Amino acid sequence: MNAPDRFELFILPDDVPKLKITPDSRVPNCIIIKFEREDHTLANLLREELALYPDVTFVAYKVEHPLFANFVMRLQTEEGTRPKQALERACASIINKLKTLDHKFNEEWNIKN
Amino acid sequence: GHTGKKLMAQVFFGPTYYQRLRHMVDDKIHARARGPVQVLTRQPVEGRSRD
Amino acid sequence: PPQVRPSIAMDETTQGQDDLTHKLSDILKANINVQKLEMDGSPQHIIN
RNA sequence: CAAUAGGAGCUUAC
Repeated sequence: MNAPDRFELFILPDDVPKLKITPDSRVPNCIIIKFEREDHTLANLLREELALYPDVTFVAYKVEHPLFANFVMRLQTEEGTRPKQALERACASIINKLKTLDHKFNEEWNIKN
Repeated sequence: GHTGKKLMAQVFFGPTYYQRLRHMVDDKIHARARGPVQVLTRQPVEGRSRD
Repeated sequence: PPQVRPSIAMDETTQGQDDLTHKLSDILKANINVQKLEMDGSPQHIIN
C-alpha cells in the first residue's frame, strides 16, 4: 500500500536525467556526480578503476539510502587533468577490458568443445 | 555483496525455522485528518476500523 | 436537553432512549402516582 | 451531502 514499483529501479523517467554534474568548490578541480537508477554494480567498478590512475587524487562513492536506487560520487584530479576526461578514460578502459575478456572466453569455450 | 571483498570476520550461517506472525504493518497503519465524531461527546470516534 | 441524553440507532430503523431519559420517565410516573393519592383514599401505607 | 451504543473475551508494546 506504500510499496513503490519494482521497475522504477531501471526505467528512467523523461523528466529525470541519467547523470548530473555539480562542482565541489571546497577543494580545487573536483566534481560531484549523481548517478540515478544505478547501484553498487557500476559504482564499485568505476571507483576501483579510477582509483588506480596517477592523476586521480580523490574518488569515492556512496548510496545514501538503500531504499533509493542511486549513488553519488566525488572525484578530484590534479591541476592539468579534468575529472570528466578521467571518467571517460576509465569507462573506455573497462569497456576494452570487458571486450578482451569476452573474446578470450569465447575462444576458450570453442576450444573446450 | 557490494564489493566482493572478503569480510574480515566470519559469519554464523545456516538454516533456521522462522514464523510469519499475524501482526502486519498494513493491519496497523492508521492516519486521521478529520472524520466521524461521537454523538454524545462530539470527540473523535475510537477505532482504526472506524477511522 | 436531549443532547445530554441522545437517542441512538441499532439496526437502521430502531431506537432506544438513553438511561437518563428512561429514568426521567420513571420519575414522571412516580410523580403522577403521588398526584393520585392526595386526591382520593390513601390509608397512609400508600402515601409513604 | 450524512457510516449506533453498551458489554464481555482474546491479544500488541512497554
